[PDB]
Amino acid sequence: AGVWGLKVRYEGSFEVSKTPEEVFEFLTDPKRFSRAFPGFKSVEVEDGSFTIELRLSLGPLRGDARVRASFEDLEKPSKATVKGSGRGAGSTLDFTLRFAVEPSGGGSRVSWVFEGNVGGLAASMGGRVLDSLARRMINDVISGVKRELGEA
Amino acid sequence: RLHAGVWGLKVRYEGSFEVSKTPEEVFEFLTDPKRFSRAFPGFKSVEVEDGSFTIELRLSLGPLRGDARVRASFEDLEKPSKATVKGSGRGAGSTLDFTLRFAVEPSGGGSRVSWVFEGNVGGLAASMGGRVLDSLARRMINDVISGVKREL
Repeated sequence: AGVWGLKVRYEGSFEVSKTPEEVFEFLTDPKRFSRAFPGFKSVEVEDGSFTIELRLSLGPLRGDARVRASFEDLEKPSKATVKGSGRGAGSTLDFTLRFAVEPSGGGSRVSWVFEGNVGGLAASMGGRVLDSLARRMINDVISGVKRELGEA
Repeated sequence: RLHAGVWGLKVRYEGSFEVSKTPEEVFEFLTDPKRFSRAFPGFKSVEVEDGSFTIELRLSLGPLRGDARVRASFEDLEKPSKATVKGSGRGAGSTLDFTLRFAVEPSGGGSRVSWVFEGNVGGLAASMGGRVLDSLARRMINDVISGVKREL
């Protein structure tokens, strides 16, 4: 026998003009933050847990995908953790996302760490390709966050 | 983009091979780094102290070609049959963190060696498609097993 899967970690931070309270509220409201995702299709929210359906264009990795997740840590207006899984037509993701919001000149800095395990179709693609695709998703989400908050 | 990420490939291989020697003879060989390191193609050096060891290799695998170092320790031991080796390795562009477990059992008078190798691969080895790394990994495994047979 011989088998494999991928482990991934990303970390970063970005700044927005909004107050930490306004930013934390947005980043803990799935109905609002789901619209930051490229290819957003729908969201369901209850009891701190949510599922987002997306159309992926990312792509060798394409088509409908579903992310199901729950808040764990949730300390207003400064820190949150989300744990969940993602599925497309042939791939799996299990992940943890931790973020912090701090005052930054009356604006906010959002700092974040994503860790995940990827299985299925995608586990073959190798890190150079997957990094390209992951960076597209991250940039699109962060741009979406800035857009939905009314930055610029 | 103030974000960065890294990908690692988690791999598991399992196998068995037979050898024309007694379990005690095979087990002694497989627990003496001065003996078993010679099984590695590209072997340059091994230094032992006690139950812990550092091997330096010239790899020619590869895309994966160059100087490599592994530092490992025997972590579990059952003096005719079983052992565990845990360690880590690096070249100029890739990393490895691994556990190898083996059992030396009797068979046909002689012995059979059954083993499981689990690795987290980083860097260049992880950036390539998982399918390319798999072919290289099994090539190395085959060359090492051949080297074991030769040395014995």
